[PDB]
Amino acid sequence: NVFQTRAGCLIGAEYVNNSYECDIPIGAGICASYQSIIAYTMSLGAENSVAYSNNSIAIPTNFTISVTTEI
Amino acid sequence: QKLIANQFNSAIGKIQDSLSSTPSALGKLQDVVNHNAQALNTLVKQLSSKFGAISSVLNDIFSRLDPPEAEVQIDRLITGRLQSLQTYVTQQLIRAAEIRASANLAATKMSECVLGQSKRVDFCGKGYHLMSFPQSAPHGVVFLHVTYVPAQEKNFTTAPAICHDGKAHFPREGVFVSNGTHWFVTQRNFYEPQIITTDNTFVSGNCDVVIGIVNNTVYDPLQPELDS
Amino acid sequence: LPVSMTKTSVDCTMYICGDSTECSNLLLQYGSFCTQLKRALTGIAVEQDKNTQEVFAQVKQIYKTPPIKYFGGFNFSQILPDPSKPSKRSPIEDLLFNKVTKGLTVLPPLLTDEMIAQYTSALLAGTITSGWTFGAGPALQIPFPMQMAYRFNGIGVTQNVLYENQKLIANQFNSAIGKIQDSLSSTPSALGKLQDVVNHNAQALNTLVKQLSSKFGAISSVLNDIFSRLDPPEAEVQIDRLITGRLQSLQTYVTQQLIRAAEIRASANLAATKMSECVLGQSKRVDFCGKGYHLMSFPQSAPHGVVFLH
Ligand SMILES: *[C@@H]1O[C@H](CO)[C@@H](O[C@@H]2O[C@H](CO)[C@@H](O)[C@H](O)[C@H]2NC(C)=O)[C@H](O)[C@H]1NC(C)=O
Ligand SMILES: *[C@@H]1O[C@H](CO)[C@@H](O[C@@H]2O[C@H](CO)[C@@H](O)[C@H](O)[C@H]2NC(C)=O)[C@H](O)[C@H]1NC(C)=O
Ligand SMILES: *[C@@H]1O[C@H](CO)[C@@H](O[C@@H]2O[C@H](CO)[C@@H](O)[C@H](O)[C@H]2NC(C)=O)[C@H](O)[C@H]1NC(C)=O
Ligand SMILES: *[C@@H]1O[C@H](CO)[C@@H](O[C@@H]2O[C@H](CO)[C@@H](O)[C@H](O)[C@H]2NC(C)=O)[C@H](O)[C@H]1NC(C)=O
Ligand SMILES: *[C@@H]1O[C@H](CO)[C@@H](O)[C@H](O)[C@H]1NC(C)=O
Repeated sequence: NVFQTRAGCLIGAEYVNNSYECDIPIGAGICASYQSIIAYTMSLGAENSVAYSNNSIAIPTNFTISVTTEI
Repeated sequence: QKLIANQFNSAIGKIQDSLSSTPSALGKLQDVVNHNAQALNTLVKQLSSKFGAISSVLNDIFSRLDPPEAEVQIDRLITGRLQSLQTYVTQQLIRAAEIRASANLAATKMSECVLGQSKRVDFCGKGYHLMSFPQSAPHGVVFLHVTYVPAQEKNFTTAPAICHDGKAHFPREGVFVSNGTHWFVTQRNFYEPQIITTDNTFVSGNCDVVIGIVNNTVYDPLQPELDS
Repeated sequence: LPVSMTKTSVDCTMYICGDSTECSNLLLQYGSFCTQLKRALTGIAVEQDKNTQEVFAQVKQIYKTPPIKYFGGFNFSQILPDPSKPSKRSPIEDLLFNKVTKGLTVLPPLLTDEMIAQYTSALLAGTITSGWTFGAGPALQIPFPMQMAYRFNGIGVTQNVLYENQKLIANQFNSAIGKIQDSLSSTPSALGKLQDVVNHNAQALNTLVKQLSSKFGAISSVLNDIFSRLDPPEAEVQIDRLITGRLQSLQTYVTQQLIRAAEIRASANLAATKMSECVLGQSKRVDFCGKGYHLMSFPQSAPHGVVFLH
């Protein structure tokens, strides 16, 4: 349970090849979380690819009224 | 109308529940309160430092030492306490500037989202802005941004223009779409197909220059009237 | 636009006293100045990461550009990521990256440059393949000529003006982006802001370090010299003088860092607003997204900042 990062040496956490949202930021793209204590590389977001073509258009057929807060 | 009203009511209820069920929602206001309390507590805790003197109590310094050196000790304590108080004032000024910036932003948000409808993207919430509702909070304000979000999209085939009788027709406000066999014109933000006529299209030049133009007919509303 | 500074940290005990333990014993007499300074520097450090998070992490989907790069004659090769580079940086981003060059540490940023580049690539792919719809909900694909026709319609020019002059518009755009590459390459003072940020941080740290060699009115700058050449009773006075001088120096450094952090936060808020309003949509505000009637903008990552192509 010894891991080497760009910030330094992390002792006491397991490195996992999985990716999650950041919980406890370490530095240089490494985050730690307690699921024992694990260390991983934070996931930037859910990957998506949009079907671009030069004669295709996507038009909404419905809508949703959304309410959000701001403090 | 009824569907939109139902969605709005459900969204408001969900806002109430989400605020009730998340502890760190008001973290910014809680941080303001905590910062002020912590600064005051640090200032009052700093009063128990010797600053290199023989004691941190003025009465002991005065009742134990001859004034010629008692004044040196008192000078040490006075300058240390004055320095700490200066540090407190400076950090308070910096925090006041930060809060001033936040309050200016809040006033702008009020004037532009509450007193009107804002075209600025993501300024008044995520999505197309409809309206905002202010709510008061301790040391702050809370905005409820009502926004319009498209959903349930569908693929279509589009063309920039329609060539008819050697003329090119362009949509007035909509877009040309095809369901596979027939062409319609619909507004961009909501699928509502309509027959392509000369009322919702305008003509400009021939169909030799536009790239991607397609052949189709353009119905004339005036022809059937004269056909009778 | 600058976005973040260098995250720095201080060790109050090591800076003030080095490794003399009785000096630390005397330093305990001063209370919680060290805790105050550590707290302020930690606040600045987390604020920098928050700044970058606000500016760049605006989309929760990592959009990918299609393998075929035909967009109706428009050429985005100068801003799209280059797979040939090991770092997967666009030519403009690569040029920008190349052109910008004792108890005190410099903490690494939370987001590596690869992650920031991946955000910028996602934003570019979303704005090329879907217009502004991806910033307001699900991404709805639309052919690029039609999107640019929409954007002319947004500034009071009808669509036929675009559709009749598409080749000329594409050529003008390609020539303009080439000129941007050349101008950014040939002029060094164009990136003055990020370089000034780097220089300010470096010189502040250097001056703070140089302050360790000041007598501050005492007889020596070395604690062990005070110990050996002087008996304790006024060696205490000399140590107190040196300690209070060094504490004043560190206070000055922290205060200037706080003010500079406030300025950088204002700049980062401005950059986030510019991203949201010029990249994720089309802005009617005059001179907010360039000189002229705005059509679209493209983000490019730079060291300690962001570059917009209006
Ligand atoms: C548009 O979406 C709304 C929901 O956002 C749909 O309304 C739902 O319709 C189903 C079937 O009629 C009902 O069981 C639900 O209770 C409705 N929800 C609400 C909130 O009223 C609506 O049918 C959709 N319209 C189209 C054309 O797809
Ligand atoms: C495309 O739209 C046209 C116009 O609505 C469709 O043609 C009509 O389709 C309905 C039901 O699909 C029929 O009841 C009508 O008799 C049709 N009218 C004509 C003149 O054809 C057409 O079916 C649609 N195509 C697809 C693939 O959905
Ligand atoms: C749209 O209509 C025009 C005119 O009817 C078509 O142009 C003709 O195309 C055929 C086939 O290439 C030629 O033999 C004729 O000489 C053309 N006539 C004129 C007046 O140009 C055009 O081809 C149609 N569009 C498509 C996609 O077929
Ligand atoms: C798009 O722009 C790029 C860059 O300007 C073009 O790449 C150039 O291609 C020519 C011949 O193919 C080379 O001689 C140049 O050296 C290339 N430029 C660079 C910077 O390497 C490209 O041809 C343009 N068009 C397309 C369709 O990609
Ligand atoms: C669409 O793109 C393909 C290449 O991706 C190209 O070969 C084709 O000509 C394009 N179609 C139109 C109508 O421009």
